Amino acid sequence: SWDKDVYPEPPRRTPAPSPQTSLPNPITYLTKAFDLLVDRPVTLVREFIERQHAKNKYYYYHREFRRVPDITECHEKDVLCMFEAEMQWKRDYKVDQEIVNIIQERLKACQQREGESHRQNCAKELQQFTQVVKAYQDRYHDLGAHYSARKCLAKQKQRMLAERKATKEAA
Amino acid sequence: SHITKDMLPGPYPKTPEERAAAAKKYNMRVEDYEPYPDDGMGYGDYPKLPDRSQQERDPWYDWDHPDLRLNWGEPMHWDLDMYIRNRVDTSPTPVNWNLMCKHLFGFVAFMLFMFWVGETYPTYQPVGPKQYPYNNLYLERGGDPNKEPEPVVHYEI
Amino acid sequence: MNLFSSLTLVTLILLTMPIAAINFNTHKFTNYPLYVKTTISCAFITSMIPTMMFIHTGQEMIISNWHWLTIQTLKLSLSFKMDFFSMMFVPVALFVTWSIMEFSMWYMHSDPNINQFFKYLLLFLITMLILVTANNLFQLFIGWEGVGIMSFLLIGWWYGRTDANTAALQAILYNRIGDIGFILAMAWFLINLNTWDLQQIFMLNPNDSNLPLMGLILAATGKSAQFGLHPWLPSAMEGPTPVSALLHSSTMVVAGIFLLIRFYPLTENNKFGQSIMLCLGAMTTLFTAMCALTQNDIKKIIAFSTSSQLGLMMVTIGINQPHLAFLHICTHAFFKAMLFMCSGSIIHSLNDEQDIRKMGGLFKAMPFTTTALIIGSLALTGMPFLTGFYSKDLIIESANTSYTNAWALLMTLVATSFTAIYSTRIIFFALLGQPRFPTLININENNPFLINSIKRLLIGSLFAGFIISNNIPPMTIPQMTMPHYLKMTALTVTILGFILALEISNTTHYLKFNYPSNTFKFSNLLGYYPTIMHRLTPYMNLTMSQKSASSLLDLIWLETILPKTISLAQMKMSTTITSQKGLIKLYFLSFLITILISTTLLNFHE
Amino acid sequence: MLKYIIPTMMLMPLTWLSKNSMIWINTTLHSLLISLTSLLLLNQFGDNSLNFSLTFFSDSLSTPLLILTMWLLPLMLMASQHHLSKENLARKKLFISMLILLQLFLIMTFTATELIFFYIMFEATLVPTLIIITRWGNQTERLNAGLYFLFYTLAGSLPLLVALIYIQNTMGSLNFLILQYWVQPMPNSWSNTFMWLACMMAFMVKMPLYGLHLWLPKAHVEAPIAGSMVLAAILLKLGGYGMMRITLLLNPITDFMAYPFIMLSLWGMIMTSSICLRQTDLKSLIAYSSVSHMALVIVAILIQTPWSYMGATALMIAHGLTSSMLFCLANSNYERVHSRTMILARGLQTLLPLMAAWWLLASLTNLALPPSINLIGELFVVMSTFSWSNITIILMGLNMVITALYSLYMLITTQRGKHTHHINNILPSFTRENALMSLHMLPLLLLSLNPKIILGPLY
Amino acid sequence: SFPKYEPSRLASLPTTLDPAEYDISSETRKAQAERLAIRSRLKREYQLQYNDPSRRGVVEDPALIRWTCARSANVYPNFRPNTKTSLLGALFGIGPLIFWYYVFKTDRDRKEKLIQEGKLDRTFNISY
Amino acid sequence: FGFSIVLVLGSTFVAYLPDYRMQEWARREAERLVKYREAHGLPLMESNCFDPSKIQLPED
Amino acid sequence: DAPPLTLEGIKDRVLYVLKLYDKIDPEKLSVNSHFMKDLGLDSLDQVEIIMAMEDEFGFEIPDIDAEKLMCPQEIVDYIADKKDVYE
Amino acid sequence: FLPSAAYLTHQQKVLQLYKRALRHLESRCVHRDKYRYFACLLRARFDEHKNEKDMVKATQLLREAEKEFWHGQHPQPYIFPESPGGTSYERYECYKVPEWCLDDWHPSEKAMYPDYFAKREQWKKLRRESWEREVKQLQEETPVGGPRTEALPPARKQGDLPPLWWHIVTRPRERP
Repeated sequence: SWDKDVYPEPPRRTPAPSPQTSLPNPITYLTKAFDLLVDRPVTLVREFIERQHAKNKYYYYHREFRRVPDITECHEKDVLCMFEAEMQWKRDYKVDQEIVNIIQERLKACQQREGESHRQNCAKELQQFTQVVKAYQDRYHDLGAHYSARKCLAKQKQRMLAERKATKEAA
Repeated sequence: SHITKDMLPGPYPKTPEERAAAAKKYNMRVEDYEPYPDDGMGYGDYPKLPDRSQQERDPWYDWDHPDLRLNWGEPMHWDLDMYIRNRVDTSPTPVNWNLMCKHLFGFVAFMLFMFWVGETYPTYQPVGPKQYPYNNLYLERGGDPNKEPEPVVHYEI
Repeated sequence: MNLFSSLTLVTLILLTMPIAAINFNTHKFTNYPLYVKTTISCAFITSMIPTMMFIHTGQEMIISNWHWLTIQTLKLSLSFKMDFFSMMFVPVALFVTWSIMEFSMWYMHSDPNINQFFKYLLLFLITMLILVTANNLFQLFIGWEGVGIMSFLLIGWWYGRTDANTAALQAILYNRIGDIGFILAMAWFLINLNTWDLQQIFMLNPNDSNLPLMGLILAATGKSAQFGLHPWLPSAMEGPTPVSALLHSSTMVVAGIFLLIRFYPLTENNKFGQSIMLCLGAMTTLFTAMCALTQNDIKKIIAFSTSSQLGLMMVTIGINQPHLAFLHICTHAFFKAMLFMCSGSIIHSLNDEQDIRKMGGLFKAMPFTTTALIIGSLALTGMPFLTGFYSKDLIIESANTSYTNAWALLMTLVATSFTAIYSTRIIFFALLGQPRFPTLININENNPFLINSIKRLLIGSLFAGFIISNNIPPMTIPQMTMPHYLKMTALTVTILGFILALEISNTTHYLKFNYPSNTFKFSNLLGYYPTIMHRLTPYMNLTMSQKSASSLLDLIWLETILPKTISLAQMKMSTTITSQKGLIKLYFLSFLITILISTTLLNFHE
Repeated sequence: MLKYIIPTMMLMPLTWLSKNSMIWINTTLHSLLISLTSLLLLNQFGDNSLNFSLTFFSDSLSTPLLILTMWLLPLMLMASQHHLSKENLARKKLFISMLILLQLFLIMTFTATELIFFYIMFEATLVPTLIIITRWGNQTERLNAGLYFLFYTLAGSLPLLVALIYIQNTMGSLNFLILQYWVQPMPNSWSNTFMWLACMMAFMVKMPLYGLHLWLPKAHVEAPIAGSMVLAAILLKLGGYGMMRITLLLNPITDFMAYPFIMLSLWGMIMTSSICLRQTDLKSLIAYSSVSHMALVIVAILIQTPWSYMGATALMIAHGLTSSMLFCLANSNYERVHSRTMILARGLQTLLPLMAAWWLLASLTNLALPPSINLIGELFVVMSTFSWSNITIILMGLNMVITALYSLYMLITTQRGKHTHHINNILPSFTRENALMSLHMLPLLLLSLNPKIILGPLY
Repeated sequence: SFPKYEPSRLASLPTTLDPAEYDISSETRKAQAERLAIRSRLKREYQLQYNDPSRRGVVEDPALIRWTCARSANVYPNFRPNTKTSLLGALFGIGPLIFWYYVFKTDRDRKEKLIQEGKLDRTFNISY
Repeated sequence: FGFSIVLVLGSTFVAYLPDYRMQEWARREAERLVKYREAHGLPLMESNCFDPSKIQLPED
Repeated sequence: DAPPLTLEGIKDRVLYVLKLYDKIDPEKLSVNSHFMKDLGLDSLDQVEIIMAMEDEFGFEIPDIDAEKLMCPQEIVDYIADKKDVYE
Repeated sequence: FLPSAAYLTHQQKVLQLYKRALRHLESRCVHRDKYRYFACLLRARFDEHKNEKDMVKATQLLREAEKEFWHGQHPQPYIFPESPGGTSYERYECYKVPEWCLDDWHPSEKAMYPDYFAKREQWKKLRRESWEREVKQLQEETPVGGPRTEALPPARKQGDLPPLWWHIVTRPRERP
C-alpha cells in the first residue's frame, strides 16, 4: 500500500450503461464467465499463501538518520567535520532527486486521468511542478560532475550576492 | 612455406630485369604489367587492371570460385574488397552516365521549384474561421484560470 | 478493468511460448506449423475482446511496471498504452499474420529449415507488437531496431544469392538513417522535457520544435520507403514471398508513419512542419507512381504501389487528419496482404518464374486466383464503394477541402491516375492476355490452406474497412460539404485511368516495334536514382578509405611522424657518436678542448 | 581485499607443483572459485566507497571492472590451449603462471588508493603482456609489435610520474579522499596546462586517442589470444579507469584546454570507423572497432557530466565483453584455416550451423542491439554530448551508421554466401569454443536484464 | 541515330561497341593466343593440385598472398615524400580536423556567451 | 563449476541484494518527507539548501 | 515445384518441338540426325532451334556449346547434364 | 574471355548479336504474333548482305549494327529465372552442401545410413586407387612446356577414369 495523502487521487466517477438494445450484451456474459473462471482460483491461492506467510511475522524498518550540522559549521581543512557534512548533504541530494521523481509521477497520473482536456484540473499540479523545478534549476543544476558540497555553497553565495547587487541597483 | 622473393620491393626501374621478374612473379603478360607509377603513394609495384572487371566476366565460364569470378591465379586488382559483387556493381548502363545525372537533377529541381510555387500559393475553399464558442475556446487552452478574461464574440450572420 | 489489462497482457504473453519451447525442446515436433498457427489464432481471439470493449465504452488505459534504472530525475519502466491505435490495430496485424502462417505452411512445404523460419517470423511479430504498443520511448526504440534486424534476417533468409544480402544491406542501412533521426528526436525530448515519455510530451507543448520534427521526418523517411531514402524497397522484394508479404503489408512498412501518427499533439501546430509533411509525401507519391509504370516483376510493382499508398498517408498527416491515415493503414493492410498472397500463389503455381512476360494469359487457370487478384486490384482506387473507397477517397476529398499547398493536390490527382493505369495494366498482362508460359503445366490450387487463406482475406478486405470505419469514436470534424466537380473527381480520375490503360492495351495489340523515347527509360529504369546512388556513394567512401584513410593518413604518415623521426634521430646520432675509430690523440685533444671550453668559454668556476 | 590477493598468489605454486594432465583442472577450477569469491564483493552503498584497509579501497567504478577481470581469467585460460598444448610442459606452466601474475597486478591496480601505487601497478600490469605477446606472437613482426607497444606505453606514461610527484609534494598525501576533501582550483598558468597535459596525455596514450592508435593494431594482429583479450579489455578499460579517477583534480582549466582533444577524438572516431570498413586481416577490424569505442569513451570522459560518466562506464564494460568475445571467435576461425585474412574463409552457414549464432550475437551486440549494455552506454553518451553541444550529433549518428555497416560486413563477409570448396579440413565445432561463447554471452544478457550494478559512482 | 555512348568511371564500356575489337591485327591474335595459353597452364596446375585425394589442406594460392603482402606490408617501403603526397596528406589529414575544430569553437563560444546572458531555455535543463 | 554453481547463483545474488546506492530507502524517505511538508503547510523542497543566517557574503 | 523429368519424356518433348518446326519434314526426322549433313538447314536456323530449347525449358545454354551441338541426341544429353535427370 | 580459344570469331560475334537482338525483341514485344513477324523481318535484314565476299565492310556493318542495337535495347531484357542476373541466380543455394562433408558425422548417423556410406567408401577407394599414376602421368605427359589450353584429354588409354573429375562429378543436384 501507500500514503494516499502524498499520492492523491481524484474522486471516482462511474456511470451505468442502460440498453436500450436487444441483442443483448455479450461482453457482460464474457466478464461474468471471466470472473467465475479466473478470479476464484487465484483468490483461493492468495488466501493459502497469505496464511502461509502470516504464520510467522517479519519486519523491515525504515532506516532513519540523525542531523549532523552543516558545512558552514566546519573549519579550514579538518576533514572530520566535512565528512559528516558532505554525506549529510549527499543524502539530501538523493532524497531531493526522488522528490522530483514523485512530482513527475503525479504529473503523468494527472495527464492520463484528466483525459483529452489537458488544461483542466492539472494546472495546480503543473503550477507546483514549475515551482519545485524552478527551485531545482536554481539550486542543483549547473555544478557539473565533481560536486562534493563546496561548489554548491559557492553557487549559493554567488547567487545571493548577485541578487543582492540586483536589488541594490533596483532600489 | 613462402619464398622471400615472392614479396615485392620497389617499382618498375630498370626495365629489363625488373619487368621480367614481375612477369615471372605476378603471372602476367610481359608488356601488360603496369605499375601505377611511382608517385610515392605506397602501392608497391602491384599491377593496374581494367578496374571494373566484376559486372564483367560473364557467368557461364564455369571457373573455380563461384561468387568471385576468380581463377586461382589472376593478379587480383588492388581494390578487390570494393569489388566483390554485393559491394559495387559497375554494370554497363543501359543509357549513359551524364544523361542519367542531368535528367535526375533536372526532375528533382523542377519538382522542388513547383513545391515552392505551391508553398507561396495555397488553396482554400472560401470559408472564414470557425466560430469558437467561449472567447476563441478560452480556459481550455494552456491554462490561465482567473488571470485575464479575453473578450471576443461572434454574431449571427 | 482487470479483464481489460489481463486480456491485453495475455495477448502479449501468448507470443512467448513457442520460441522458448523449441529452444527447450530438442525433440523435433512434427506439428510445429500447426502449433504456431493455433497460438496466433488464440492471440487473435483474445485480442478481439478488449477492442470491442474499447469501442463499447472507452476506458482508455495505460500499464506501467518493472522500472529499471530509475536513475536521475527520470525513470523508465516497461510500459504500454491502450489508446485507439495500439488498442485496435493489433487484431488486424494478428489476423494478417495468421493468414500468412497458413500461406507459409503451404509455400514452404519443401524445406527442412521451416522451424527456424517460423521462429524468425514470430520473433518479428513480437518485436512489431512491442513497437506498436509502447509509450515509454526507449521501448519504442527497442521495437524499432528489433524489427529492422528481423527484416534483415528474413530478407537474407536464402543465403547464397549475393543480390539478396546486398539488398538486405541496403535495408539495414536505411534503417540506421531512421535510427539517427529517431535518436536526435530522443535527444531533444530528453534535454528539454526531462524524460522521453509520450504523456509528459503531450502534457507540455513546446514552442520551438523544429529540430525534433526534422528528426521524426528523417525517421519516417528512413523507415517507410520514402523519397531520397526509398530504393531499399525492390531490394526488400528480393527475398521470399511471405517474408515480403508480412514485410510490406502491415508490419515494418507502416512503422515510419506510425510514429508521426503517434505524435499528433506535437504536430498539431508548426505549419512549417505540416508543409514539410505533405510536400514530402506528394514527392514520394509522384516519384513511385511514375517509377511504377513500365515494370515487369510483380513484387516490384506491388512494392511501388505500397510506397504510393504510404505517400498518400504522408499527405494525410500533412493535413491535420491522423485517424483517416490509421483507417488507411488497416484497409491497406488487409488489401496488400491479400494481394501479395495471390501473387505468390501464382508464382509458385508456375514454377517460381515470377515475371509478367512469360506469364501472359492465366484467366480460367483456376479462377479462384484470378478472381482474387481482380478483387484486390479493383479494390485498388476503391470501386465505389468498398473498403478501399473510404480511406483513399475521403483522404483526397478532405485534402481538397483543406488549406493545401496547391501542388500536392495535383500530385494526388496524377498519382491516383497512375495507380489506376498500372493496376489495369497488371490485370491485363497477368490474366486476360494470351497464354504465354512454358509447357508441362503443373497448375494446382486444390489446396485447403491456400483457399482458406485467400478466402479469409477476401472476406476481410471486403467488410473490415466498413466495419472499422463505422464504429470509430469521432476524433475529428468531417467536412462533408464539397463543391460540385470536387467530389466527382475521385471517380473521374479512376475511370479515366481505366480508359487510358485500356487504350494503351489496345495499342499494345498493334504491331509497330516502336522505340524508347527516354521517358519510357526514365519510368522503367528506376529512373536513375538506385543506379546513380548505389554506384556513386559506395565508390566515393571507399576511394577515400583506400587513398586518404588507410594507405595514406594513419599508416604511412602517422608512422613517419611519431616513430620514424625518433628512430632516424636515434640511429643517426648513434652512428655519429659511437662511430669513432680507436686512436688516443683524438681522445686527449677532446679532453684538452673540453677543459678549455669549460674553463674560459662556458665557465664553471665563476 | 587481501582475502582476494593472497589466493591469487597461492594459485601460482599450484601450477608449479601440479603435473601433466593435472595443472589444468586445478587452475581452471580454482580461478572460477576466485570468480565466486569476488562476486561476494558487491556491497557498496550510498555515501562513499568501501575501505579494504588503510591501503585498499573500492569505488563503485572499480567493482564491476574487478569482477570482470576475475570473470575473464578462466575463460581466457581455457581459450589459450590447442595452440600451445603441443608445446613443452615447463613453457606451458610458465605461460599459466605469467597470466596469474598478470591478474594479480591487475587486482593491485584496480584496488589502488594512492596514485603512485596506481602507477607502479600500472606498469606492473604492463610487463607480463609484453612477455606473452613476444614469446607467442606467432608471426614475423612480434618483434616490432612488442617494441612499439612498450615504448609507446612507457614514453607516454613517463611524465605522469613526475606530475604526480609534484602534486604529492604540493598538496599533501594522495589518498583519493585526501585528493578529494582538500582539492583547490588551479588557474590558467601555463604550468597548470603542462601538468594537465602530462596526466591526460599519458592516459590518452593508454586509451588510445586517435593520434596514437597505431600502438594498437600490430599488438593485436601479432598476439596470442590470451594477451589480446588481456590487452584489449583489461588494459584499455584500466586506462579509462585511471583517467576517471584522476579527473577529479584540475577541473577549472579542463574546459579551456579540452577543446583540441575532443575534436581529435570525434574526427578520428569517424576516420577509424571508415578505416575498418575495407581492411583485410579480420583480427584487426576488432582492434579498430576498439579504437572507435574508446574515442567515444574519451568524448564521454572529457565532457564532465554524471550522465556522461554513467554512459562511459557502461560503454567500458559492454565493449570489453564484446571485444574479448569477438577476439575469441576470430581465434576460432584462425584455428580453422591458417589464413588470418578476410576474403578467404567463406561459407560456414551450412557448416558449423551454430557457430554462426554466436557470430550473429556478437555482431548484434557490436551493432548495439537495444536491450544490451552497449546501447545503454552509447545512448547516454550521445545524450550528454548533445547537452554539451547542439551540433555533435551528426558525428555520433554517422559513427552509428558506419559502425552498423562494418560490423555487418564482418558478419556477412566471412560467413555468408559460398564456401570456397578447397578448404576440406575444418572440423565440426568443439565443446570448448561453444563453452567459451556460453561464458561470454550469459553475463552480458543477464546484465542486460538488470544493469543498475554497472553504472558508475554518479548513479 | 545514337550519340555513340560516352563512357564514365562508373558506366563500363560493353564488349560490343569497343570499337577496337574490329581492327584485328596479328598482334591481337598473338596476345589472345598467349593469354589463353597462360590461363590454360594456370588451370592445369590448379586442377592437378586440386583433385588430389590425399591433399588435405587448402590449395594455398600465391596470388592472394602476393596481393595481401603488396596491399598492407609493402606500402611503407617504398615511399618518397613528394609534392603530391605531402600536399594531399596535409589536405586530407589536417584540413577537416582544423575545420571541425573552428566550427566547434564557434558553437561553444555562442552557447557560452548566450547562457552568460542568461536568456536561454534552461528553465529545466537537468540532464546536462 | 562454471554454470551450475556460478551462473544461476550469481543470477540470484545480483537479482536482489540490499539497496545498492540507497535506492528504496530514498524512496520511502522522500515519501515521508513530502508527506510531512504537505501536512505542515511549508513549501516542499525549500530552496537555498544552506541556511542564509549561517552565511557571510564578502563585501565591496 | 518438382515435376520428375525422364529420358523418354525429354526425348519426346524435344522431338515434338523439332517436328513442330516448319521447314523440316516429319518423315526424315531422326534422333541420330545432323543439323548440317542430312537435314541441310543452316547455322542460323540451328541457333533458332537452340533458342527454342532455351525458351521452352527455361535456361540459357552458353555459346561455347551452341557452336557444337548440331544433333538432337546431344541436345538431350546436354539438358540431361543441366538437369541431372534421374529420380 | 573464353576457355576454348583466345577470341570468339567474327561468326560467333555476329551470332551472339543475333541472339541478343532476338531476346531483346522478345523483351520488347508481347503477344508473340507481331513478335514472330518482327523476328522474320530481322532475319531478312540479316539476309540482305549475308554473302559478302568482303570482310571489312562486313565488320563495319557489324559495328553499325551494334550501334543501332544499343540504341534500341530494352531496360529489362528478358532474363530467364535460372540465369545469372535473373530471378533465381542459385535460388536454392541454401542446400547446396559440398560433399567433402557428410563424412564428419558421428557413427550413430553412419549406422542410420549404412549402405550409402559403404558405397561412398568404395567410391573414395576408387578415387584414391587411380589417383597417382594414371592421372598425374596423363597430366605431366601430353602437353607442351606451357599448357596453353584449358581443355584436358580423357583417359582413352585402356581403363579407368578421365583425370580431374571429382569436383566435376560430385556437385549439388541444382534442386534439392
